[PDB]
Amino acid sequence: NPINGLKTILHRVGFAMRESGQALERVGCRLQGVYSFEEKLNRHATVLPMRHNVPSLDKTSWVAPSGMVSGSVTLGENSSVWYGAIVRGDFQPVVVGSNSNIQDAAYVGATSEFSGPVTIGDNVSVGHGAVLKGCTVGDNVLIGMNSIISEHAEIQSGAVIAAGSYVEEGTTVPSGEVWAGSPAKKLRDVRAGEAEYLKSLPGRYTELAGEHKGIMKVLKMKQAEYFA
Amino acid sequence: GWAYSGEWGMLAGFCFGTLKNVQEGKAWFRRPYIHGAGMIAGYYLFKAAADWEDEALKRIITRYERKGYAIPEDRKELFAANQYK
Amino acid sequence: GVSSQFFDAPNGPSVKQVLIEDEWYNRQRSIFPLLDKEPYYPVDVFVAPNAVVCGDVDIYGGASVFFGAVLRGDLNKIRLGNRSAILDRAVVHAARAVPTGLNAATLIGEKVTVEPYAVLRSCRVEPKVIIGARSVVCEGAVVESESILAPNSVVPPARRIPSGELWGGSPAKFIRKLTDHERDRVLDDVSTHYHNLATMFRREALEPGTAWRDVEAWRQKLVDQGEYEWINFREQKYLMRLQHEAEALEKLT
Amino acid sequence: MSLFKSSLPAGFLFPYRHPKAKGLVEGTLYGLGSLFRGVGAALDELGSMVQGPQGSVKDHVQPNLAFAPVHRKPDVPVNAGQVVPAPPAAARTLKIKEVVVPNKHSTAFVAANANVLGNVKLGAGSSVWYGAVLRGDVNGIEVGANSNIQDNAIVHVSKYSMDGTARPTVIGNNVTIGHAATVHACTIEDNCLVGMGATVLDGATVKSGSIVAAGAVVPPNTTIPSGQVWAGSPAKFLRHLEPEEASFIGKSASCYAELSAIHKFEQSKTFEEQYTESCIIKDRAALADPSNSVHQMWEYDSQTALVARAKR
Amino acid sequence: GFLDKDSVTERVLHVTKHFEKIDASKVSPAASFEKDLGLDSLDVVELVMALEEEFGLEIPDAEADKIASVGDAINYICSNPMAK
Amino acid sequence: YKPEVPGNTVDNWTELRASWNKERASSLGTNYYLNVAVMGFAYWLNEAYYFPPRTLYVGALVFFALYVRKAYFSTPYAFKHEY
Amino acid sequence: LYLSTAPKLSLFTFWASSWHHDFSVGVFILFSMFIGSIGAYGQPALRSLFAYSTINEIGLLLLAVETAGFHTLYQHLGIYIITQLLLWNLTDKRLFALCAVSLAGLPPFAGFFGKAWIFWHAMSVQAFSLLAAALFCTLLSLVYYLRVIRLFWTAPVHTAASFTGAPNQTTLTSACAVALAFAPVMLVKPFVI
Amino acid sequence: HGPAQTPTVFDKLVEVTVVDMNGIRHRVRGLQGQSLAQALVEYGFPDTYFFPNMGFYTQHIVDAHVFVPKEFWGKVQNVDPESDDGLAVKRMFRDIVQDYQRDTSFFASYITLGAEHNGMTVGIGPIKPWILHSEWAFAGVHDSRNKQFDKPTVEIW
Ligand SMILES: C/C=C/C(=O)SCCNC(=O)CCNC(=O)[C@@H](O)C(C)(C)COP(=O)(O)OP(=O)(O)OC[C@H]1O[C@@H](n2cnc3c(N)ncnc32)[C@H](O)[C@@H]1OP(=O)(O)O
Ligand SMILES: CCCCCCCCCCCC(=O)SCCNC(=O)CCNC(=O)[C@H](O)C(C)(C)COP(=O)(O)O
Repeated sequence: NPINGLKTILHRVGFAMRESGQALERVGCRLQGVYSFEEKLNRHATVLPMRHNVPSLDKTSWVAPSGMVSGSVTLGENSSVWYGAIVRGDFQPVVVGSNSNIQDAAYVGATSEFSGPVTIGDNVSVGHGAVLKGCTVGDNVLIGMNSIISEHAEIQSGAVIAAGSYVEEGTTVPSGEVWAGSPAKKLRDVRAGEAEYLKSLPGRYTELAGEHKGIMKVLKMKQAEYFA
Repeated sequence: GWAYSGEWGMLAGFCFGTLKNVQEGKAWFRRPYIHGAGMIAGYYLFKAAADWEDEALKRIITRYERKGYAIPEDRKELFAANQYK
Repeated sequence: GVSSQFFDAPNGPSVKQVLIEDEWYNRQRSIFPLLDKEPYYPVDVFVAPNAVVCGDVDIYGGASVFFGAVLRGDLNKIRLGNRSAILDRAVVHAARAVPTGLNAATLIGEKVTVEPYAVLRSCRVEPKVIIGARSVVCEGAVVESESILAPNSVVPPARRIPSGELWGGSPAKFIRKLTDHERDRVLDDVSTHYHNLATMFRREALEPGTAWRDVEAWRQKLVDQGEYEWINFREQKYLMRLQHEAEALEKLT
Repeated sequence: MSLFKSSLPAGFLFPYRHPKAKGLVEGTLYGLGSLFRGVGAALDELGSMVQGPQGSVKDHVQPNLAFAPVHRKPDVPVNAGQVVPAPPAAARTLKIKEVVVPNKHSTAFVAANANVLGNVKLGAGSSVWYGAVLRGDVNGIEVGANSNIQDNAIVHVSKYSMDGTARPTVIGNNVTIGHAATVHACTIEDNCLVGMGATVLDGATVKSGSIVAAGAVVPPNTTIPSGQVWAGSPAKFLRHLEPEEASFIGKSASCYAELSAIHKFEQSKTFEEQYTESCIIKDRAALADPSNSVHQMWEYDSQTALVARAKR
Repeated sequence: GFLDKDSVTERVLHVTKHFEKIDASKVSPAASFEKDLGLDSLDVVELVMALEEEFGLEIPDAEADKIASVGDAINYICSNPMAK
Repeated sequence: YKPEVPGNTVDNWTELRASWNKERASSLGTNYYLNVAVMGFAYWLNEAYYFPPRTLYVGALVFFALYVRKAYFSTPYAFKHEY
Repeated sequence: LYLSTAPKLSLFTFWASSWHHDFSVGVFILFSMFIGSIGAYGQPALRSLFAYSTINEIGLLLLAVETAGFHTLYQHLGIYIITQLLLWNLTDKRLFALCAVSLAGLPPFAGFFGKAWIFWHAMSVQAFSLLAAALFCTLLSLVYYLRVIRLFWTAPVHTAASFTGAPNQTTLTSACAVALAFAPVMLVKPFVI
Repeated sequence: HGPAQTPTVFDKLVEVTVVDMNGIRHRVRGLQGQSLAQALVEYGFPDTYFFPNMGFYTQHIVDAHVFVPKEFWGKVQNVDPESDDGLAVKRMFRDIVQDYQRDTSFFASYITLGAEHNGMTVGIGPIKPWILHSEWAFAGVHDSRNKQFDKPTVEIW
């Protein structure tokens, strides 16, 4: 891809100009006698591009400040990445649908050498502390807390993965079924009263993401009062 | 002296900067101002070496002719020349 | 209760202690010492900005600490081998003692990869080992060389995984033997792949970056208003030590 | 009062920021520095423009989420955190009158990169460690005195559940919550231990003096009685408590009190103190040479690297 | 096993022989200092000091307090890595 | 497959220990005697550079054949109590 | 580092400037070359390896002195001094292999050129026996320079970072002296005369 | 394969009693396949007890002078005295031990711990002053509290 070749040349030239400028600014600081540049503050980035691969975030999506997205990440409409969650697409890309939630300190990524891209559908609940490596998740699926979904596994639409389960590599989970266990296996079908709570789950997270985004805006304005 | 000594000095400066990065654990393109300073120093160092080439040839022919070794005029141009070979 | 002031710290007592609720920006260091226990690391290490490496930790060669991972060497020593990868938000801790009577330090050999959300505490991991995701290896346990632990596995305290095999489950049982090509090449392949990803991150990092400009702008505004306090920290540490010695002497007699 | 308390130059006393320039030479250097800073920031911005869309992402300091507010809800009662008045900028911009911040005791330790939000109460001598998530947003989170939530552990509550019950999370006294443990809408009584990597689900009760083992999954609405150890996925009965493990629980709580003290001491130092300490470390390593020419005249203080007295 | 179990035994008997309060024929290769030979603590300390003089060692107070028999003394000398 | 070490472990380790139960001398005596030998008697070789090459080559081979190696050197005289 | 560079330059310049003798130094050439090569082959400590290899190099410089032709002496001494400046200031151990290939006289690097003009001028005035001994000791020297390469090139890389400032403080000089792979273009010409 | 025992660390544990040069007995635990010098280092013994293995390509291995009883003489690994490893052991005996040598003198890296060493009692032997380079030497007196285990690297240079 020669387009990527031109982008590579431009990114490397701009990076060299940035290094030269920051170094000259540090020389200026040393001449002034001010050593604020030496502070070992937290250099965490909520959005982390990988050369010319920038995450594509919708204007109604939200990523928490302790969360992060890296590389080729697509977040759809009203989709949320919560506190401490890590979504990594610097090796292979990540695609997240609309109204889907990646809950607190969850890992979604495609970083193994033979992993395909991660594809998460619409209205998907990814629970606390779940690890997702190179999988495909269909629409209206709850990923339970502290669960592992392996490479090339297919979580079809309407299925429930229980908490603490481990779905093996290349495992197809059918529609409308509940699977549990560390050698994860079919337990039962999804019941109707269960499916009502499954339908009502992602909208709550949408409104919770709205409230938390507003509070983070308040925090940013409080921070901006100090230096501006 | 040699015609392409400055270009050789610039390649030497680039390799110098790359090695100074590799020793300190950085990628090859990091700190390009170090590469630029190394290129300037390498260019002027190898141009000075190429000047010493002509100077050494001139000293040899001058000393040899003062001692009594008479060199024919077809061969004196091999020495008393700022040849840009 | 334990006081939060230390007069026998190597660099002296803390003159000014800041409450955490009074902080207006995040000041979490990624590499920092705990009294006299300083981390040791090479020139080509990758430490992620939201990872924490504290205390008595030795890092070698081409090892990497990925995003949100914790290596806390406060009760004992932790060693990370050459080209060993600690992936995203895995925890490595160490106890003061183990039931087996051996050294309680967590020792991780070269070419060892530790998958996301795994926990290692006072265990011995020999070279070329894959620890799976959501796995716990407890106090005093031993994982032998060229072995693989399946994801979501528990290794109970003072237990052993034999060399050359794949183990998994809670508690961990025998699954299968690794092939000879798996022991020869695949473990090194996984470690090399994660080192390459860490190198990709290391190439693009601008350290220290430019986030300090705002904090310096706030400090410049304070110097403009005349509210910036200049503290002689060396002299205050000296005077606090002298007062501590006088207070200690004026109670024994 | 070291030995030269009235003759040291201001640059040596204040290495983080030198005082105001006086003479012609210092002012010329300051002006050159401001020019260099301007040209350097300009070249940085131009390089970010030439670079492409990746240059639009800028380096910014992160908010302090160790002490963070949530929305005060009318249906949610505030029993763990405290309702504090909103900032006036937030009120005049995006319609906030009251927020909920945590109730944090003065002896508790919170990691600078932890996330403690909203309706959370932290008891005396308790600790929340690096990367822990305590999100009290739809209900309350209570942590007792001398309790520790270890690294990368997740604590969360429910308001809406499958069976329509709003459940807080209550953690008793002298409780150890293991590394990467998941605590979700449940009750942990006094002097209990939850193993590292374990999961306790909604509405489960761990009675006093019990242990949940490492990697265990506690199913919802399960009661683990006193003096029992449970393990597995799903967790069943394994053993009764040993005589020594009950004292081991208290030993673990006391050990994390002692550890949280040292970590709070290191964490709560200012930038100026840290920079002064780095200059002191540099001087100490320069003084470690026994052939240093000052060793024959001056004796140096060990902790600050100042001249204490004349040796001869 | 740092030294043999015969020559050390006869050397032990040789230094046990010159004690005025002991019987030169009652001494056996496996006896006791208290029930058999009839010695209090100070006599035991004196015998251990004689053994230390013959083998060129240093036996601390706790180790010499644990020694209560001829066989115990022989085993302690044999287990010692600095014996002569 | 790995080859077997020849011999017995006790006998081999006694062979490894032999003739080293002795305090090593300082090197000052060897160095001073070498410098005295060169500074006093190396002028005896001044006319040797003009001698025929067969003589010089045979003399070099003779010096190589009668040379005793300094490393791992031992004498039986180190452990006897009379000549 | 100080002892292997500066006094040898000072004393050889005095020898070039104001010294004549009516004698020979050939037996000391033989002693230095054979003793240095065999000693560096036999000594496992690295400090003794480099001491004996230095004795071998001073034997080569004495062969350059004995056959006259001080131009080859000065060229080899300069290349040796630059290698010494690289050797004693190394923190990355991979460049220890460049010192090894450039002290073994391997062709494209500058040590080859420094040895090879000494060999050329020795063959020009027909100093055959000393030259043959020098060639045998050059064949022996390669074995322990290969031992150096085995030790420090075919090994995993570990270089500790600085903690108390001064971060890898002599990378400039060591990286500048490693560019003895670019000096051979000027060395092949009639340069040092 | 059946209901047989899960592997424990206690199955591979080897216990050795070590008497240091002050006469104090120590309990040293190790694992099968680990050398004795490694178990001595990990126990926490001071750095003055250890010295480089003086062979080519093995100076990064630390070694100690131990006294081994006659019952365990045949469980030390065999070294050919004509090989290069034999000359390494001869150099170590020539330079480090000298006149502290006894008939029970061995070197701890040549002892590989197995079940046959379980209950074996060894003692640490004295050594003479030595130097490898400026950053690794021994002046002759065992007055230092620095453990060998706390050194991050073993440096041949
Ligand atoms: C950083 C702070 C640390 C702390 O202070 S505590 C937090 C972390 N601590 C922990 O690791 C808690 C868990 N540790 C323990 O293992 C313990 O508490 C666990 C106590 C119940 C038991 O650990 P033990 O070392 O006492 O092992 P047991 O003798 O009780 O094992 C009996 C049995 O249970 C099984 N067992 C034992 N432990 C576990 C586990 N963990 N999971 C599943 N199954 C297990 C095991 O299979 C055993 O059977 P077999 O191996 O088949 O013979
Ligand atoms: C240079 C010469 C200077 C010497 C000066 C030093 C002289 C110090 C002498 C004074 C110290 C004493 O008597 S100390 C007083 C010793 N008497 C007591 O303590 C009362 C209890 N009786 C015992 O202890 C007996 O020894 C016994 C019943 C045998 C216990 O049997 P064992 O033994 O089995 O235990």
